[PDB]
Amino acid sequence: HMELEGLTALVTGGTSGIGLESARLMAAEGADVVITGRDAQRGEQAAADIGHGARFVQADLGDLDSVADLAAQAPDVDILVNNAGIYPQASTFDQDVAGFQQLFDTNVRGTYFLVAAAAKGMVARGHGSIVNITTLAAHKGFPGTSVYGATKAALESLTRTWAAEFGANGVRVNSVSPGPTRTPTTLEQLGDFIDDVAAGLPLRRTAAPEEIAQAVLFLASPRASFVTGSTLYVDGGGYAV
Amino acid sequence: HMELEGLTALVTGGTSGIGLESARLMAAEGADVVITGRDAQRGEQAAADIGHGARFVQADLGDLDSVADLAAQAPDVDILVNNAGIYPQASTFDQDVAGFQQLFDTNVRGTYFLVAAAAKGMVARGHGSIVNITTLAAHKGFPGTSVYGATKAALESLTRTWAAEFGANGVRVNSVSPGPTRTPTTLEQLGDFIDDVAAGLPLRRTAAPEEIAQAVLFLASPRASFVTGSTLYVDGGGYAV
Amino acid sequence: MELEGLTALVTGGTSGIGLESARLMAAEGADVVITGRDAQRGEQAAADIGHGARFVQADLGDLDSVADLAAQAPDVDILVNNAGIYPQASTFDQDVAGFQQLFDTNVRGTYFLVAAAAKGMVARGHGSIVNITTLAAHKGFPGTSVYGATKAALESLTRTWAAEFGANGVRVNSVSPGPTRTPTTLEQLGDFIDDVAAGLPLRRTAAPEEIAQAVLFLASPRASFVTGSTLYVDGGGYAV
Amino acid sequence: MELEGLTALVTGGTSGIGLESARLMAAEGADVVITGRDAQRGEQAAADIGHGARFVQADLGDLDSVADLAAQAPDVDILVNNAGIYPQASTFDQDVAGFQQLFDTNVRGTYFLVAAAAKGMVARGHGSIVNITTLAAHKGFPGTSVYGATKAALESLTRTWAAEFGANGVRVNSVSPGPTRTPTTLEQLGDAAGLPLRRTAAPEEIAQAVLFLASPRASFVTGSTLYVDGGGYAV
Ligand SMILES: NC(=O)c1ccc[n+]([C@@H]2O[C@H](COP(=O)([O-])OP(=O)(O)OC[C@H]3O[C@@H](n4cnc5c(N)ncnc54)[C@H](OP(=O)(O)O)[C@@H]3O)[C@@H](O)[C@H]2O)c1
Ligand SMILES: NC(=O)c1ccc[n+]([C@@H]2O[C@H](COP(=O)([O-])OP(=O)(O)OC[C@H]3O[C@@H](n4cnc5c(N)ncnc54)[C@H](OP(=O)(O)O)[C@@H]3O)[C@@H](O)[C@H]2O)c1
Ligand SMILES: NC(=O)c1ccc[n+]([C@@H]2O[C@H](COP(=O)([O-])OP(=O)(O)OC[C@H]3O[C@@H](n4cnc5c(N)ncnc54)[C@H](OP(=O)(O)O)[C@@H]3O)[C@@H](O)[C@H]2O)c1
Ligand SMILES: NC(=O)c1ccc[n+]([C@@H]2O[C@H](COP(=O)([O-])OP(=O)(O)OC[C@H]3O[C@@H](n4cnc5c(N)ncnc54)[C@H](OP(=O)(O)O)[C@@H]3O)[C@@H](O)[C@H]2O)c1
Repeated sequence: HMELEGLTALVTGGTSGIGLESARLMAAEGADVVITGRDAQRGEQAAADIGHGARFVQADLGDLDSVADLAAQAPDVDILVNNAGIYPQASTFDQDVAGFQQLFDTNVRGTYFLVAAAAKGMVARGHGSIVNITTLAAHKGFPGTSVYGATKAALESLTRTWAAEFGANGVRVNSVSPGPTRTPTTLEQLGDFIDDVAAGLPLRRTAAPEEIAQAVLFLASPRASFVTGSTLYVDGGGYAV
Repeated sequence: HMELEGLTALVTGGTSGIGLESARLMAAEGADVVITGRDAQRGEQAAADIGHGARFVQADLGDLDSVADLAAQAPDVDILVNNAGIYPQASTFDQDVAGFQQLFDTNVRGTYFLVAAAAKGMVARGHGSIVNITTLAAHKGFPGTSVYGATKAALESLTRTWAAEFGANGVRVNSVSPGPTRTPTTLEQLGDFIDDVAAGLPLRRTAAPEEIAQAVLFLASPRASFVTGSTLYVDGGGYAV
Repeated sequence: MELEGLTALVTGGTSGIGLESARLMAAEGADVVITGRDAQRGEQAAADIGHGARFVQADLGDLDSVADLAAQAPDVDILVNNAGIYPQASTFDQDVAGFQQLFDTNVRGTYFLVAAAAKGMVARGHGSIVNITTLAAHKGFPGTSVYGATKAALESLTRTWAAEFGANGVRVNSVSPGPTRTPTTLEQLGDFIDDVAAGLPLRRTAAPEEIAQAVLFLASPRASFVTGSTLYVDGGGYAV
Repeated sequence: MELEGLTALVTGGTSGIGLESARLMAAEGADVVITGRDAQRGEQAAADIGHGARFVQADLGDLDSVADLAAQAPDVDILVNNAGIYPQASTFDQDVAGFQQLFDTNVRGTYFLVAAAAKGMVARGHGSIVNITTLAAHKGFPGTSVYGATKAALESLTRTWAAEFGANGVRVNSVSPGPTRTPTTLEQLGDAAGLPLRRTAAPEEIAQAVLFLASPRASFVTGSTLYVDGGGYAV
């Protein structure tokens, strides 16, 4: 239980759901974990549940000054899990401009400029692993998810460009594309949606967040030392059908 | 013999390059063609050279008020070609915030809300065809194209979602993903870049803009009556290698 | 007449998607050769098409027949690899003999016909090769395991051939169709294509003429910069 | 401890990627059965692996040998379809006999081994199948036409099998490796530079991907391709 000993791991949106479980797995493997989120009360609680010296830093990925402060507060990261993200739904005809801009500001812009800062240090040191959390709706057309799927699709392309830009200096970049997963947000907002998506999956069920974190752990760890530029689908068969 | 006789088409960025050749092919096929651009002088010259009653409407895809006024001036369209776009290059470490936001405003946001307006009439009438121009860098990792490829990969996802949302009402949606093409902008800005990309293509050459336009015409026309939600790669084999 | 002066060979050109592809190309001025196993159906198909289209009898599952076909039509500019069978069975039900027949017909016959015909294209410096695949080679449909695999092998062959022949100007592409109303899909698989169509954004099956239009495009000079790619003609099947 | 109580069958487990995959699983508590044609290397590989691992001789090109193999291990929880060959020749140079052997070995033998082993997995309601493919099945590399076609067929089978068996809890996935320093590859290549990582892989690096997909860690991963190729597919 020491495969990540000596590595610092930053997990955006790591105070709930898939981010919480990914930070838990990496702390248990000996990494020094930093998690971020907006709600300070819930972030400090999440860092205690995780234990192993995990610490919380408040940051809003939608504000670029906050992103730059986060990068300043963790200038030595070996594992970056870009997990923070929102996914409100609306048909194209119902979608508003302000919601469009917040989705791109949060899901794309904040992750882009955090990577620009953190990867520079990884490239200097000659080692690092970056994992971007995407979505099945970025690979198939589900009505109501045009904007959300478009943000994660841009992340899929960034995974490829970044892997080619940083690979010469030993830095790996990959995506984890999850299917419908039971998290507090999906339970509150999209309770029937995830169940409807699940009826069309081969495994015919939704995922526990731990099952998604297991794929994040693999790609972050040195077990995936030859894995870069790729997408790891964790969707119970959704992309296959 | 004019297969598009009776239809109205709107080509964004149709005053030079791939867009101008797509408009010329459609106007020759008997469609009533509207072309848009930012510079009014070169717009009127383009409309004049195209002939066949083609008209110009000035619009800036980056300004949403301008996009709204464009939708008003061309309300009922049967063919929409989303071709307008920009592609400046920079490494992820050199990329600036202003340039990031302009690339997404022009390539993604403007097309999104033009479609939201144009597709409403296509759905009500029960027929229509939308063609989105993407890029090879959205499917393979090219250093220096992180943002640009990310904007076009968002558009690839929108093609899938939109085809699922508008399909029941007869509206088709597809992408054309071009390889390196000789245009006014690539010959003045990316002269050595396109030949470098051409060297690793199975066809070992760059394309004329008309060669890209033939794919756009096919997808816009009743010949492609069963084609929707897909990408047509016109790239000399780049995606295959 | 876009295809004037060009010779086109269509395997399985006596019925269904192949028949309509040959009809389109003949109407474009091409000298079309259609092939099939049944001599009566072939002669009737050539008359139905017109335009000097001629029939040549061959069995793609027999390599001697394949070699005999390439000898009767040595100089082809357009080759449409359309002949194929698609019987359905779950993996637990699938028999050995049907497995071998599916690969013999759908893969081996096309491979060595391409090896023969593409030699002349490469030496002449031009040509277009269109391989007919299937949606089941891209998504998992129960009961189509062997069929999808043969067409997936064909998809990969498109990429390898595009790279090997592209230096000499020869293009290679795949057409991946959705459920199409041919006499075979109506006799057998009658309700399967309906179930598939209900899950497509267009919510319908295709007429064979609609698949043929994609074959015509990739085969013609209009697609001069298109090689190594898959053109999906499936009502949105791949996107959902 | 993670694979304790499970039985894993690795075809081509006496060398290269297969040997390292079977090694990782045995060291995780699985009862490992490896298979190959050569009996002397097979018994050595079984002793090399240790942990009670055993060797069963079989030729994937002979369906009677494949049937005998399945009957000697009817209770497999993990199946790694790793045996394969990859000779090269341009399309114009490819011979009929070599074409048929490539499909007989890489596709037919795997297909009917799966048809037997998946029955027990479906009955029990759990199991994991891992098919080893190749980058050449997704990109066009001159000289790999037949080899890549056989692996592309496996890629499609992964999806169909995921749909057919997933209705009863059985997962099926592909592992697509890049260039790897196995004994066959070192002899065939003699004297990679286009990959983002700019190096070839050690066999153990491919085996780690096999292990993850085979283990309960990947409990929600099915029908997918895991690319372990130094960035080849992305470029
Ligand atoms: N079904 C699924 O759950 C599913 C499926 C596919 C993909 N995904 C992807 O998986 C990722 C995580 O999913 P999830 O269900 O675990 O989400 P979640 O439970 O709602 O948690 C999201 C995390 O992101 C943080 N966050 C949200 N907006 C932020 C902002 N503007 N700045 C900084 N942090 C912000 C939240 O912290 P605060 O509450 O303090 O703001 C929270 O810690 C997302 O990117 C999602 O797109 C999820
Ligand atoms: N090698 C290639 O050329 C290549 C390869 C792959 C993909 N593509 C894609 O193909 C499309 C066209 O490429 P191209 O080379 O033909 O471009 P181009 O020659 O430079 O022409 C661009 C057109 O878009 C218009 N435009 C630019 N910015 C605009 C804005 N903010 N608002 C409204 N109109 C705007 C321009 O009008 P004004 O001149 O008046 O500003 C012009 O008519 C682009 O979307 C590009 O991403 C090109
Ligand atoms: N729904 C669909 O129809 C659909 C969907 C996706 C893909 N496809 C693919 O599209 C292609 C054509 O489909 P289709 O429905 O139009 O087929 P079809 O109507 O049943 O006709 C098949 C053609 O192939 C010939 N053929 C069959 N076996 C042959 C052999 N061993 N050697 C030589 N010729 C042979 C037949 O002629 P003879 O009978 O006289 O031998 C016939 O001309 C097939 O490759 C199929 O896999 C079809
Ligand atoms: N660079 C790479 O090495 C590379 C790259 C991409 C994909 N792959 C894939 O990875 C897999 C393993 O690669 P590898 O380099 O480790 O191969 P390898 O070292 O040559 O070992 C192949 C194994 O398959 C067995 N085998 C061969 N033919 C057989 C047959 N007819 N029946 C039964 N067993 C048979 C061999 O046993 P015997 O010696 O006793 O016959 C041996 O154990 C292959 O499927 C290959 O396609 C490899």
